[PDB]
Amino acid sequence: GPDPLPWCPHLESVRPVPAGGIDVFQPCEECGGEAENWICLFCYKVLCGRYVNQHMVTHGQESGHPVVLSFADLSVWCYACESYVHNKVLHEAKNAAHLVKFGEGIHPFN
Ligand code: NI
Ligand code: NI
Ligand SMILES: [Zn+2]
Ligand SMILES: [Zn+2]
Ligand SMILES: [Zn+2]
Repeated sequence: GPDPLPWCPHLESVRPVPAGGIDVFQPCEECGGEAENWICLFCYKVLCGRYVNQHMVTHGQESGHPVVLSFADLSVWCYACESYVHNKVLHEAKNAAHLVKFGEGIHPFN
């Protein structure tokens, strides 16, 4: 991706990863779209991206939850900043998604 912001003012809208973790195989909760899905890092709803039916950007506006994670490449987008963001706050969510997607953590045990 492009060089992300190292921080943004919306990182408080990043909540703990739920007990069930981040399952990258979930389709869009609104249209059932199978690919290009994103997960909201506030409420962990799974909705399609801008290349599908724009359900995540709609949710982001209606809820005021601006920080979302991509199932396709595990990048994190902020709607309020209109930018990719990378910060330690996002480490847990990126690792949880990587664990389901690739069967191991970002830094596996030796
Ligand atoms: Ni990092
Ligand atoms: Ni990896
Ligand atoms: Zn949300
Ligand atoms: Zn959708
Ligand atoms: Zn932001």
